[PDB]
Amino acid sequence: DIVMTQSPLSLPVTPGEPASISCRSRQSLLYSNGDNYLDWYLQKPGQSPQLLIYLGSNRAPGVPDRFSGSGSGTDFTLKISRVEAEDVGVYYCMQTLQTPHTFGQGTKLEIKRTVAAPSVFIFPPSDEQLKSGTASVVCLLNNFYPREAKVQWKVDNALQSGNSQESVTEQDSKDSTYSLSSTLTLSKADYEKHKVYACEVTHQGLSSPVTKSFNRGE
Amino acid sequence: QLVKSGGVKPGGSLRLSCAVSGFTFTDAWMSWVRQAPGKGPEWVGRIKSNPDGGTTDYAAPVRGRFTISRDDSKNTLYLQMNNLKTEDTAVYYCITDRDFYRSGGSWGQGTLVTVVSRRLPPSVFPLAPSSKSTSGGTAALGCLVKDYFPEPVTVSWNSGALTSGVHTFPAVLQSSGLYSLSSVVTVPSSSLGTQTYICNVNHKPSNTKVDKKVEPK
Amino acid sequence: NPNANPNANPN
Repeated sequence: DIVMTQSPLSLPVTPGEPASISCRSRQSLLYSNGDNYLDWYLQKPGQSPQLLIYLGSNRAPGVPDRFSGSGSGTDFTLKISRVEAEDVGVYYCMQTLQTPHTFGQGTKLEIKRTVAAPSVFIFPPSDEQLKSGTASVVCLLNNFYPREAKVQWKVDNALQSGNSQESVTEQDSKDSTYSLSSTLTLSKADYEKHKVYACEVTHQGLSSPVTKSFNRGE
Repeated sequence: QLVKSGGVKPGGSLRLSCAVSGFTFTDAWMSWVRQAPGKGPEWVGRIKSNPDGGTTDYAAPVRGRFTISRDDSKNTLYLQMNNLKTEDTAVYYCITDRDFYRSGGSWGQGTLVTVVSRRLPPSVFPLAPSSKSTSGGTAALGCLVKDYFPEPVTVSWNSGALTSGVHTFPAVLQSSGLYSLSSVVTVPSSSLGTQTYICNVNHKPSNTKVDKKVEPK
Repeated sequence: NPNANPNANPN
């Protein structure tokens, strides 16, 4: 097969700044008629891939002139003259010179917007779940940037370990933020042995860690 | 213009159909591509136009199990999937080259194929809005969709009428081997007494749908 | 001598 290698894997870029992505093939993609059989795609979060450049350097219809493709043979470059928030997603190369057609590993573009502290929300367990013998407590960090965040669970001020899981969203196409959930799961028996349930959030946008908490059954 | 249809257990079969509109299908070479959740796209196979021989080429992981064909009478491309494997689970797309380069755009919506063998429908619990999920006049609420298998669950709000401010998180794998996620939405705190918020949770692998009204505290 | 589509280009 023709292995396609993309560089870099992760590309943080400030809005308005230029971005360049490289895709390198082990076999020349130059065909006998002078065309290079390489296409460039953008996959925005939750959407199907969108064609940006076809056959090396042809900008596809509907693509802003900010995008351009260069190169020949084995080395190709997608250039974005000025990055916008809508440009976030995963960029893919794709060669169609020889079956099996193959794709680059992908390049995740990340918009380096201005620092935004998370809004922190907490949700006690539902009565329905508690009657079934389990307590799920959810801490929500909404619309923040950058992605790096420390979320610690404290129960009656005791730092927890081993009973929570995190999940983060993709960067948003318009506001360029992340959201994150942290979920603490205890048996009802363990849950009722304590009063104060709190998630403590540390983030670059917070001068001091934020604690959101509730009293069991308040 | 492409519309994928017809998309299921290990060893079984499924036929995908991709009815084409917007160009002369008879002269177009067509490819099937797929994208498993969390991975990049993967080429499945191709079929030349019949005037060019109409021959087929297949990716190694599907050779001998999948068959690509076309009915130029119906402007339709087919993928016959036989002896399905769990690793075949993915979103499948039908694409072309020249006519696609000319029109631009995306690969379309694609069709999700989920190869199912183990099942568990989800529990759905409310994430109720309260003072602890309010800030600056906005309240966060949601639904916790816990203990299901396999992926995916789809979550809509008010039957699709509510989309703004919704975040449905990627699923986590719990220690039990079962999946869990939450879907949350931010709304006016002033709205909690007059607007109704219902999360619609669909788990097609188990053919279960659950609606839960989220009530405030 | 690849099996590329010699008519892939719309221009």
